[PDB]
Amino acid sequence: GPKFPRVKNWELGSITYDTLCAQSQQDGPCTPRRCLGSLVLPRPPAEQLLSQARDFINQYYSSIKRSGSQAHEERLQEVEAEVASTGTYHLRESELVFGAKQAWRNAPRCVGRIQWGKLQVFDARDCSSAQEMFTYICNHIKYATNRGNLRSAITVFPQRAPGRGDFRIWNSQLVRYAGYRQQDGSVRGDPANVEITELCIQHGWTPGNGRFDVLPLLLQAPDEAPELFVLPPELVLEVPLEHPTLEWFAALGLRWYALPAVSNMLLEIGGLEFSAAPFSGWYMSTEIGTRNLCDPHRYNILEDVAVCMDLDTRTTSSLWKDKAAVEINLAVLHSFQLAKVTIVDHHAATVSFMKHLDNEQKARGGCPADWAWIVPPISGSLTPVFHQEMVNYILSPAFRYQPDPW
Amino acid sequence: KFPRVKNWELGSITYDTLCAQSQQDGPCTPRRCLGSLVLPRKPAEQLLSQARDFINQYYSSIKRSGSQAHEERLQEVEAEVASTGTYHLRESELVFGAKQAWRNAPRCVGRIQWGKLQVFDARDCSSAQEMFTYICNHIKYATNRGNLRSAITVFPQRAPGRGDFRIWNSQLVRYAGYRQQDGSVRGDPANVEITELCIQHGWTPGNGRFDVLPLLLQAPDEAPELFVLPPELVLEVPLEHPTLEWFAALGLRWYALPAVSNMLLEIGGLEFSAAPFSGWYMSTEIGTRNLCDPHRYNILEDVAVCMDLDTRTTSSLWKDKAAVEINLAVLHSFQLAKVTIVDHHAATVSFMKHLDNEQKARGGCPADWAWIVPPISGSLTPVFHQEMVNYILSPAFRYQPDPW
Ligand code: HEM
Ligand code: HEM
Ligand SMILES: N#Cc1ccc(CCNCc2ccc3ccc(N)nc3c2)cc1
Ligand SMILES: N#Cc1ccc(CCNCc2ccc3ccc(N)nc3c2)cc1
Ligand SMILES: C[C@H](O)[C@H](O)[C@H]1CNc2nc(N)[nH]c(=O)c2N1
Ligand SMILES: C[C@H](O)[C@H](O)[C@H]1CNc2nc(N)[nH]c(=O)c2N1
Ligand SMILES: [Zn+2]
Repeated sequence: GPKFPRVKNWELGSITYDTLCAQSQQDGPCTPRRCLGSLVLPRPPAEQLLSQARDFINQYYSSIKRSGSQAHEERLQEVEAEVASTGTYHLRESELVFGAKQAWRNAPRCVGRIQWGKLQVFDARDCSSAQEMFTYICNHIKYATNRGNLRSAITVFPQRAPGRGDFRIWNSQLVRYAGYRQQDGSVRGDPANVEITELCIQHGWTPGNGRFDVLPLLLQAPDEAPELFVLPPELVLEVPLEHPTLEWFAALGLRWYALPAVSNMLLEIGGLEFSAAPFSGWYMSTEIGTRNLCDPHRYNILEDVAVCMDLDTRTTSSLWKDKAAVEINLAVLHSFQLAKVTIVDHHAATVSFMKHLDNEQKARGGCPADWAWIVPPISGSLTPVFHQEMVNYILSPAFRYQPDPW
Repeated sequence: KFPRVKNWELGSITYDTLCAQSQQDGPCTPRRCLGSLVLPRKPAEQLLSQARDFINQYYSSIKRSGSQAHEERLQEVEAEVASTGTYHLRESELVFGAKQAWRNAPRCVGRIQWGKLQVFDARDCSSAQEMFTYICNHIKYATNRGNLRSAITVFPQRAPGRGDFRIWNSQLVRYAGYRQQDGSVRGDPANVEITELCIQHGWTPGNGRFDVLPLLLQAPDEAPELFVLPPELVLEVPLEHPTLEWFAALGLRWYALPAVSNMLLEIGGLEFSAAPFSGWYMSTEIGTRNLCDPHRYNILEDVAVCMDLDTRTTSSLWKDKAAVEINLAVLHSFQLAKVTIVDHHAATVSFMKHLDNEQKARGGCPADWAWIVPPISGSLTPVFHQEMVNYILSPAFRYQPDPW
């Protein structure tokens, strides 16, 4: 009937339609000929900018119920005149707040979006040095960590400016363990971070040799080389991993940090580009227990734990991988709880995201969602989102990926 | 144009150029991706074009392209469509087509096996009774006392203005789902509609959780007929856990033969509306989906209580623990009963190998990531970390409306 994507939940039998997708301005990677949905990273003119700026201003006035108003039309003339003279324009404070929240809300790969309204936005568009970026970041970490009672936050630094260098945080997260390529070809620490480790070295960091060494920050102010800042340890809250009944698990000496703070994503709002705008939430347990600790190309501790558990690792059909993986996820949850550090398991998360989808069905007529990223990397069909069809598309405001500064 | 496909565990990159041979639209557009939808939303030069292409494929497959036999076959097909609006396949072509359809199936994790498929031509079938006989033979062959073998039986093609040969059942072996009026369901809830159709067509129902249904076979433009499968034809495996002696007491069992019977087989424009095929199970299908899915037998909590776990909360991963033991139970049981089965680790490991064979052979391989990654332990398998391109090649298995 409706000229919109019919969406089905196969557990409950319920149908919805997505009308929100009709608001999408940007093409994704798919075509009638092939679906490229499983690719991680698939491949201004004042006219262009203005149309984006206008669209965002309309989104904004809509959210405060003043679409059509004198303040709405005036704001548009203001933005247009601003672009007409400077090539760019600037956002008001509450516009930046609404956009930051809307970029999160629009993020198709994020299962934590039920929280999208509770996002603390720190304005740091006054920042003029790399030392200043460090203070803001430290403040963010302090506020967001909150002694283990975690709080979603983002800190926004100056936007891209015509003929001027970006503000860039070089690291992909604010907190990252070092990756040390060994002489025997192997890697000590986190293999994910070999390149950022070597970059920190080339820039004069005296490197450690642990499995869990916190990297310094490489902060870059416009038209200047990156400077190096070492985070004070007490600011970086960590959780030692023990298991609730496997007494030896604590002896493995594994740990993870409390705060997931992504720092290399571009925040786009109304055609304005914020190249440095780190944000943080809290972890879902499988991020640590499954991806970071058990990916072959990460810590890859699955065999280790499996041996300690005395499993038959010579054969797939023992499900020793599945067994070990559970106990690692359980230990992540148990330790974070014990340490009173905010964390959510993948059942509780996906349940909360089903409620999110229902909220947005009413609120906006749909929700852009990446099924491959929303389903957890363990126990997939045991969570309710596995049985939920999803429609994926790009809305703006948006968190976008951006090429590495070097 | 050509997609860059990356494996994120190994850093390896391929380029799918096989996709450029796709003549059929998928659900996606540049504006929104609809990859997660389970089903699709909804002259004679057309048929002749698909007909030539397939013939072209066939004669290339046997390295005999441009030959006299190739040229003659094209004229035969062309002459037959011109005169009758349709044509027929030679058995050898059919064998080829059916294999290519399996090979092209983007959702199938078991395609390493594609070239090894026993094809039964049943296009000379003319009644429900004959359909039944062909089905019994397929089951006997394919089951092979537990050493499962992959077979397809192909019934007569659809014809303009005539009913289709159909098997109403989705699989040749389904368990009855009896709707107890108190909301609940006894048996497999996935099979409520089909179980009702059977009773209204005169089947005497049971009152059990694992009651094998009869088949409803329909010869064209006739009411479907009811056929009970001889109990000895339906091989089944009682489930017991290797260390939890209390598991067998749950009275759990599953059948050995996964035979899908409601998909349409399309080869060279011709359509085969009844072409049940079968292989062997991947353990997670039974252990995770069929037994643990909420809208199926839904045994997770039950098992979890007998393991004395904390149902009170999610953070205890009781669901994940119970599921792992259920999957273990299934693998153990089947291996103990000497019935063919593949775990999700072995299966995805062979699929990787398959993608590689395919990359060398055709320059790509259509794969549905959401369907290739198993329902548990996703990232613990190599296919999770592999990018995939999805598209529609022909010959192809398709979905089709239920014939009622
Ligand atoms: C509040 C608790 C949160 C939870 C539990 C959560 C959970 C997750 C998880 C598990 C992922 C998958 C990422 C991966 O596997 O690499 C994700 C993705 C994402 N999250 Fe959230 N998130 C939270 C908060 C936030 C916040 C505050 C923001 C920004 C304002 C945000 C923005 C995003 C974006 C843009 C992605 C896409 C990842 C990418 O494309 O690289 N999330 N989230
Ligand atoms: C030999 C062992 C085989 C294994 C282990 C296997 C495995 C699987 C699995 C696990 C699925 C996912 C199904 C689901 O979860 O609903 C699937 C799908 C599929 N398989 Fe295979 N398969 C095998 C043989 C075959 C054969 C012989 C054929 C046909 C000739 C075939 C054709 C298909 C098709 C068309 C799908 C798509 C399912 C759908 O969308 O309904 N497979 N396979
Ligand atoms: N190249 C590359 C490449 C590598 C990893 C990713 C995924 C990184 N996502 C990390 C991420 C981002 C935001 C998050 C928000 C909350 C949370 N708990 N985890 C979060 C995790 C994408 C591209
Ligand atoms: N409507 C609907 C609808 C519901 C479920 C499915 C999935 C059916 N696929 C089952 C299936 C198909 C082929 C298989 C081949 C081998 C195997 N071991 N299992 C197999 C299982 C499709 C459409
Ligand atoms: C190849 C595949 O697209 C890739 O590994 C994806 C799959 N799903 C994911 N899902 C989440 N949440 N995070 C990820 O990094 C990925 N990676
Ligand atoms: C909506 C979602 O795509 C749907 O549940 C899919 C996901 N992946 C699947 N994968 C397999 N193998 N079988 C399935 O039925 C499904 N279901
Ligand atoms: Zn797509």
